[PDB]
Amino acid sequence: MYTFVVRDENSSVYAEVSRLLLATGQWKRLRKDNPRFNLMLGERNRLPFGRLGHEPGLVQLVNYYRGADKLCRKASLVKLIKTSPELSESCTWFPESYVIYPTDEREVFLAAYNRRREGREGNVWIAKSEGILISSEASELLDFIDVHVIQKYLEKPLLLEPGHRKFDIRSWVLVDHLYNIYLYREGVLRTSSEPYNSANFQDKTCHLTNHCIQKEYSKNYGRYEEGNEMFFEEFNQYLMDALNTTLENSILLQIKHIIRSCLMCIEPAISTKHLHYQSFQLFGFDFMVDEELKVWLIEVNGAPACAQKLYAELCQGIVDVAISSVFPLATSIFIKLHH
Amino acid sequence: MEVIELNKCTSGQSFEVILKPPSDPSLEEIQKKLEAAEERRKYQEAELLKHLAE
Amino acid sequence: MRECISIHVGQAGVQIGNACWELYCLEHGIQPDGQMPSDKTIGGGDDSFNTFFSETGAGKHVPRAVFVDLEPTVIDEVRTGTYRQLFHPEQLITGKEDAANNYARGHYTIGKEIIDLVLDRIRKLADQCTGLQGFLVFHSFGGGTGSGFTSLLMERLSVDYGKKSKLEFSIYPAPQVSTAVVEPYNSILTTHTTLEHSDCAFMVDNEAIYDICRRNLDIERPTYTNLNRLISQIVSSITASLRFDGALNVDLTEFQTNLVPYPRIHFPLATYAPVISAEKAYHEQLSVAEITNACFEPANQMVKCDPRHGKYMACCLLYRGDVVPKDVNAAIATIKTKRSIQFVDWCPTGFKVGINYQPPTVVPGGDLAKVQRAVCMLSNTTAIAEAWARLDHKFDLMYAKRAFVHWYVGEGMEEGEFSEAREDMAALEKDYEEVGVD
Amino acid sequence: MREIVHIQAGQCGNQIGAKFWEVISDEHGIDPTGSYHGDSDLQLERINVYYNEATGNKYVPRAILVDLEPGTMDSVRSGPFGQIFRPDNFVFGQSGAGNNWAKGHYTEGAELVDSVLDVVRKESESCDCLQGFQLTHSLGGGTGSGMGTLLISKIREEYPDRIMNTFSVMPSPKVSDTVVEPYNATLSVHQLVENTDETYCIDNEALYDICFRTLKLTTPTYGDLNHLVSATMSGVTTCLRFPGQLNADLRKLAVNMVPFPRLHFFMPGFAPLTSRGSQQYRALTVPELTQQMFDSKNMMAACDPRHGRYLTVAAIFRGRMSMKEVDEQMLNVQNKNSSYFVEWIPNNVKTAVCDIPPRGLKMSATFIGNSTAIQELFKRISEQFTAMFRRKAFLHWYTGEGMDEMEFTEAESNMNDLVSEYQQYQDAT
Ligand SMILES: Nc1nc2c(ncn2[C@@H]2O[C@H](COP(=O)(O)OP(=O)(O)OP(=O)(O)O)[C@@H](O)[C@H]2O)c(=O)[nH]1
Ligand SMILES: Nc1ncnc2c1ncn2[C@@H]1O[C@H](COP(=O)(O)OP(=O)(O)CP(=O)(O)O)[C@@H](O)[C@H]1O
Ligand SMILES: Nc1nc2c(ncn2[C@@H]2O[C@H](COP(=O)(O)OP(=O)(O)O)[C@@H](O)[C@H]2O)c(=O)[nH]1
Ligand SMILES: Cc1ccc(S(=O)(=O)Nc2cc(-c3ccc(C#N)s3)ccc2C)cc1
Ligand SMILES: [Ca+2]
Ligand SMILES: [Mg+2]
Ligand SMILES: [Mg+2]
Ligand SMILES: [Mg+2]
Repeated sequence: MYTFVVRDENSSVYAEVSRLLLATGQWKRLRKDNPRFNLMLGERNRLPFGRLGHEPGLVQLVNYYRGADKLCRKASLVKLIKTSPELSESCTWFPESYVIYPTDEREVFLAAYNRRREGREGNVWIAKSEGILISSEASELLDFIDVHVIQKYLEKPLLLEPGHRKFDIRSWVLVDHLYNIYLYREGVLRTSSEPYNSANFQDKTCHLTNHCIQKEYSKNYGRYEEGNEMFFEEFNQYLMDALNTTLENSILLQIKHIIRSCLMCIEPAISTKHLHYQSFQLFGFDFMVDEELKVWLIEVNGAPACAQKLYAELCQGIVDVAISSVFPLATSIFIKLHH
Repeated sequence: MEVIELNKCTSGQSFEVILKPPSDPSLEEIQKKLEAAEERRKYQEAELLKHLAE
Repeated sequence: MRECISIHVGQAGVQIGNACWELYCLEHGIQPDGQMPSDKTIGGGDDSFNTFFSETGAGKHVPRAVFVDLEPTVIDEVRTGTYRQLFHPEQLITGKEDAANNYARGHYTIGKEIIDLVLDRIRKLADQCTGLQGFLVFHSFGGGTGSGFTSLLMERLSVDYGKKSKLEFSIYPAPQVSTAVVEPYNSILTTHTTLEHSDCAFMVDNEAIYDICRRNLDIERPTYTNLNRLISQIVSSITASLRFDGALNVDLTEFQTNLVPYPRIHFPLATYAPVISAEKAYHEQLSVAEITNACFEPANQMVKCDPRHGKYMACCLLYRGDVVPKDVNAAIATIKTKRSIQFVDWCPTGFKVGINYQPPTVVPGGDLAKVQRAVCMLSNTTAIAEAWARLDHKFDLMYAKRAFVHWYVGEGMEEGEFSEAREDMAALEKDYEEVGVD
Repeated sequence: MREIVHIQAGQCGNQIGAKFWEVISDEHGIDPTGSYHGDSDLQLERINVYYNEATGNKYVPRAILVDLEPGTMDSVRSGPFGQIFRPDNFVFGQSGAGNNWAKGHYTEGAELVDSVLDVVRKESESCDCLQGFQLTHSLGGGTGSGMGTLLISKIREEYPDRIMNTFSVMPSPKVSDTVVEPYNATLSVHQLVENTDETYCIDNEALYDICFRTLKLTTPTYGDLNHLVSATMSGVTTCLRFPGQLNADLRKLAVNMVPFPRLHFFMPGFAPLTSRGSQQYRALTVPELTQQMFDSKNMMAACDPRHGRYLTVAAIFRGRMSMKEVDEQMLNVQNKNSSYFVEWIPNNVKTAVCDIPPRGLKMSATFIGNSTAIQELFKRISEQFTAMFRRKAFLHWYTGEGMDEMEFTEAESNMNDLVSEYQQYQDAT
C-alpha cells in the first residue's frame, strides 16, 4: 500500500488523480509536510526537488520533470529552439520569434521587420507574456511591453466552415519515468466563434482563441460546437468531407514530429533515468494549422487543464502509465512516440 | 579546445584543457565567550542548589 | 618541501583517519612499524612523502597526525590495533566523558577543558616543520565532539596560525547510519562557526557511500569499515598530489585557487569512479572514457545531487593508473557534447587535469578490486546546495518547536546561536542561488 | 562513562530489583557465589558497568538495597542470588512505612536517608567514571514511593551533573494493596517530573493484563509480574552491559529521547512475550518481532499508542539475525504508520542490535517509546486521586505526619500540567 501527498490544491487533473488513487484502496493520502510518501503531486513553483529521493526504504516519484520549464516558459522555449542544434535555427515549425525585456534581441527583431517591409509582405506580430497584444506596428508593441516575446503572426490560417473561423490544437503528452513519450489520442481543438477578420486586429476575439477569452467577450460562444471546442472525430470527418484528407495525414504526423523533437532535445538535461527520484509529467502542446495544412508550435504548458469530457479517461491513463508503472497493484489511449 | 601548461615527470603528467573562455575573532574574544557560557551554566547550577535548599 | 598536519576529531574522524593512514602506508611502502626500505635518505629528507611523514633517527616514518576524541574507546583501538608503533603516544589524545551528541557540550563544556592540551600537542608537531603548510581536519557533522570541539579547534588554529591554509573532510549525516536525532542541529551549528575558518571542505554524505557500497560492492548492510575504506580511497585520490611528484595541486593553497574563487562557496563535489567489487568473478576494465563519463553520473558522487541544474565554477580531474592526456581530451570532447555542463559566465569552461601513473592501491582483504585506471573529479558546482537545503529543512522542523534546545542551553549556549547559525545558512543557500540559478 | 549505581527501594523495589540482578547475573555468567563461569569474553568486556571486581577476582553488584522494614530484605538475602550482594549495602529500618508517602519522604525515611547516601558515596568513590544512577521502586507504597523520591532529591543535590534513571511501577486498582495508592503515586510523579532524567513507566495494570490475556495465567502473582519487569529491564540495559557499535550510555539516551525536559516518561515493550511455565520453542521471524514489539499488547504502560503520537523511539534487538531484514522491517513500521510519528522530529526511531540473546530466547526485541499516549496513565491516576481528595478521604494518615492539603493540591496540579504538555505536543503541527 502506497502513500502520496498533494502539494497543489488547484490542479484539476491531479485532483481526479488523487480521487482515483484513493478509490483503489491501495493508496493512502498523507499530510503535505510528511516526507514518508511514495508519490508527490507537487506545487507549480519552487518545487523541492532537492529533497526528493532521500528517504530510505521509499521509492519516490513526482509529477514534474525538473528542468522542463526551459520548454514551457515562452522566452526560454524560444531561446532553447534558437540555440539547441537539434532544433536548428531554420526550424521550419517554429514561428520566427524574438525575446524583449522592458527598458536583448530588440536590435535583431527590428532588423528582420525592416528586411520584411522591403518585400512589404504581411508583418503582423503578437506580444506575449489576458495581456497579449497583436499589432502591425513595432512602436505600439514596444510601448505596450514598456519580459515579453514578439512572434510573427500567422496571417493566413486554416479557417473552419461554416463560420470562417480560426483555431488552435491542444495535444496532451505524458512522459513517464523511462522517458517514453505518450500522445493522448483525444486532442482538442479550441476555435474562434466569431469570424476571422484580416484588418480588424483590435477585436481581440477574432484572433485569440483562448477559452477564457471566449466565455466572456464572444458575441455568441457555443453556436457551432459546444463550449467552443471541436474534438478529433468531428475535425477528421470535416477534413475528409471538405479537403479530402485525414487529420492523421495532413496534421498529426507533424504534431508527432514536433512533440518528439522537443522532448528528445531536452531529454539529456532532464532525464531521471539514473537519479534517486523519478519524474513523469503531463505537457500540453499548443499548435496552429495554417491554410496550407502546415502545423506550427505556439507554446508548451507544463501545468495544463484537460477538457471536461476526457478528464476521467486521461487521468485513468495517467494513473496506469505514469504511476501504476512504478507502483504495481493487485487498446490504450496513448500513442507511443518512438525515439 | 587547447592544452595549456603541460608538465611531465616520471610519476605522471598534468595539464589544463580549456574549451571556452569566460564572458576573525581574537583569543580574548573566544576566551570571553567560553567563559560567558560557563557563567550561565554556573548560574543555572546555583539556582538548582537554591531550589533544593528550599 | 612543506608539511601537512592531519587532525582527526571524534569517532568518525579517528576511524576515517585510521583508514587513510593505513592506505597511505600501503601506497608509500611504509611498514606497520614505520620502516620504509624505499627511503635511502635516513633520518630526514626533502621528499614529497615527507609532507605527511617525519623521519626519526632510527629511520622510522611517523604520520604528521593527531587523533583527538573526548572518549577513549576508538583511540584505544588505535593504541592497540595493527598500527601501534606508527604513532607517538603524545599524538593520541582522549578524554573520559564524551560530548553526548551535544554540540554545546563539546564546544563549551568539555571543549574548554581540553583545547589547550590539543593545541600544545599540535604545536609540538608543528615544531618539527621547516615550513608548515596547514591542516587537514577530519570530523563529522553529526557528532558532539565532531562538531563542537572541531569548530573550537578551527577557531584556535586560525588565531595561532593565521597564515596557514586549513582543509576539512566533513562527514554529512545520513539516517541509515546516523546515531542521534539532533545531528541536524550540530551540523548547522558547527558549519556557522567554521565557515570563515576553513579554506576548502570536502563533504561526504554517508547516504552516498552507503548506496555505493550496496550497488557496487554488493554489500548487504554496509558497516563503518566499508564506508571508511571507500572514503580513504577518495581522500587519497584528493591528497595524492601532496605526497607525490607533480605540478597539479602541489600545496594546500592550490586547492583554494583551483577550486574556490568565491571563498564562502568552498564545498567542492567529489565524484569517484570505478568502484568494483573484489568479489566480482569476471570484470572488464573500464576505459578512460568510461570512468571520465561515470564522473558525471550522480550515482557516483559523494553527495547525491544533480549538477545539471547548477552551474560549475571549477573542475579538476585526478587520474591514478594507466592514463594519457590524449584519451582524457578525447573523453572530454565526447562528454561535453553528450552531457549538460554549464559554467558561470565569470569562469572559463575547462578542466585542470592530473595523472599519476601508479594505479589505485587497495587494502588486501578490502572490498574494492584492483583496477588499471581510476579517477576522482573535484568540481565546485552549485548543485551541492541541495544537501544544505535538506539539512536546513530538517533543522527548521525541530527548531520550530524548540525541540531538544534545552540540552544545548543547559551547557551554556543561547537560543540566539541557533537562530544566528540558521540565518548564516540562509545566507549561504541564497549565495549559491545567486551564483547558480537564473 | 562506565559505572552505574543501582538502588532498589521498598518491597516491590527490592523484589523486581532482585529478579533483575538474577537475570543479568545469569547473562554474564556469574553464579550465586560471585564467580564467573561462562564461555565468551563478551560476558566480561563491560562487566564493570554494574559489577565491582572484588577480592578473589569475584564480582559484586554495584547495588544498594533500601527498605524501612527488614522483611523483604531478609527474604532477598535468603533468596537465590542473595549471597551475591555486598552485605554493607543492606540499609533497612525497622518501623516500616505503612503504605504512607509522608512516612517515607518526611518522617520515618528521613532517619535513614543519610545512611543510604553514605553507602551511595562509598560506591561512587569506587568508580572510574560514574555515568549515573538507576532506581527500581513503586509509586504506590511508602518506602519505595516516598523515600525513593527523597533519595532521588538528595542524590541530585550531591551529584547534580549525573544521570538519574528509574524503573517506576504505577499502581492499578486491578492490582492494589491499599486505597491511598493514587495519593502516593501523584506525590511521586511530582518529584519524578522534577528530578529524573529518564523514567520507565511500568504500569501494574499492563503486567496483569499481559499475564492474563496473553500468557494465559488464570491467577497472576507478583512474581509473574516481576518476571516481565526483569526481562524488560534486562532488555533495556543490554546496550550497556554488552559490546556494541553504538557505545551507548544514559546521557545520550536522555539527550535523544527527551525533546523537552519534563517529557521523560517512557513506555517499555518486550517481544516475544514469555511466561515462566510455557517455554515456547518457536523462533520468531524479524517481521514477527517488530509487529509484536510495536503492539500495544506488548507495552508495559497501559496506554494506547494509537491514542497519541510518538515523540521518540529506541528499539533494541538481541540475537543472531539479518541487520538488513531489521532495517527493512523497522522502516516498514515507520512508513506504514507515519501518522503516529511526529513530523517535526525527523527520523525519530533509532535501533540498536546486540548479538547475544537472553536466556531462553534466540531472538528478542525490547522497545522504549516516548509517546504522548502516556498522558492516559497520568490522567488515570489523577482521576482516582480526585475521586478521594474532593472529600479529603484518608488524608489524616498524611496530616498526622505533618503534611498539609496544599501539598496535595500542588502535586495534583503539577500532574495535570504534565498531562497538558503531553496533550499539547500530541496535536502540534
Ligand atoms: N562514514 C563514517 N561515519 C561515521 C563514522 N563514525 C561515526 N560516523 C557518523 O558520525 C555521526 C556521529 O558522529 P560521531 O563521530 O560518532 O560523534 P563524536 O564526534 O564521537 O561525538 P560524541 O557524540 O561526543 O561521541 C553519525 O551521523 C555517523 O553517521 C565512521 O566511521 N564512518
Ligand atoms: N504567431 C501566432 N500566429 C497565429 N496565431 C497566434 C500566434 N500567437 C498566438 N496566436 C493565437 O493566440 C493564442 C496565443 O495564446 P498563447 O497560447 O500564446 O497564450 P496561452 O494563454 O495559451 C499561454 P499557455 O501556453 O499557458 O496556453 C493562440 O490560441 C493562437 O490562436
Ligand atoms: N509489579 C509489582 N508491584 C508490586 C510488588 N509488590 C508491591 N507492588 C505494588 O507496589 C504498591 C505497594 O508498594 P510497596 O512496595 O509495598 O511499597 P513500600 O512501602 O514502598 O514497600 C502496590 O501498587 C503494589 O501493586 C511486586 O513484587 N511487583
Ligand atoms: C531516537 C533515539 C536516538 C538515539 C538514541 S541513542 O544515541 O540513546 N542509542 C540507543 C541507546 C539505547 C540505550 C542507552 C542506555 C540504555 C539502558 N538504560 S538503552 C538504546 C537504544 C538506542 C538506539 C536513542 C534514541
Ligand atoms: Ca628521506
Ligand atoms: Mg492554453
Ligand atoms: Mg564518540
Ligand atoms: Mg507492602
